[PDB]
Amino acid sequence: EIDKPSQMQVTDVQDNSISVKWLPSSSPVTGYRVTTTPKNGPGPTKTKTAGPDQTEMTIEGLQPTVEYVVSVYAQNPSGESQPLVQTAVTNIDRPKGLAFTDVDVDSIKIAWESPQGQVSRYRVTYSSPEDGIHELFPAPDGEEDTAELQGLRPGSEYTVSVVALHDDMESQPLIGTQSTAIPAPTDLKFTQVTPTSLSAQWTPPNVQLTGYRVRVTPKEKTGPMKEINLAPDSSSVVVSGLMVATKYEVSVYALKDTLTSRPAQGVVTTLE
Repeated sequence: EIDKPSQMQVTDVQDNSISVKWLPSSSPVTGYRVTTTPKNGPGPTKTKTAGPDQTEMTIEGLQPTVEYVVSVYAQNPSGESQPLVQTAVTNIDRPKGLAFTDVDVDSIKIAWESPQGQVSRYRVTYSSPEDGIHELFPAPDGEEDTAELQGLRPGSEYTVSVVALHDDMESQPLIGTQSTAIPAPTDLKFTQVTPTSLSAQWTPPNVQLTGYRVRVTPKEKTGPMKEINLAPDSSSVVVSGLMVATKYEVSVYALKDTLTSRPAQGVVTTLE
């Protein structure tokens, strides 16, 4: 007989390694042989050897969400003791590669890479300073790479976190930030036109903007074009110095820092 190691403790778990510690045996030993095997039939077995005074061991190179059984053996040149057994399940690995597609004024479609570990459901949460925290339902199952966030507030920097769930465990979140689109100004109405000037007004969008960009360009004819930069609180414009009897196109762009809304467009002809 060789007195077995006693009271095995698991000090750390993660998606590819298990850390265990044990109490030294009573018999004088040359070392300890630790082994890791999946609790089911198949799989790969990892075997490491600890020193005679080593009571801890980390086993790397494992697979995520696998029920491993760790056996410790007290060793001599003559033989081996009986194994102290202790089971442990590896954690689920982190999803990576968050992609943002079809970013609209109201919707953001996200895509990611499925982790190698078997995932039951996902938990997609998204948030922004303007509309708080939301959790998506129904939670995407493990056999899905896509997710569509709907009903978002325009002109908002949204943060999206995706975490994989398997039974009791949670992965590390994969986080990615993405801003929604700014809607175009509405109800572009021309108020007064002259042979050399026009006046237009609009209903401003429901976003805190940094300014506007209005560009006036002739249609069906070649000539000068004008572009004015306006304050964010503006809702109308007067463009002067235009040509006589001239079909002009007026585009109103809403600007919030680095993002540009679609143009609120309208066509009008100057006076003959």
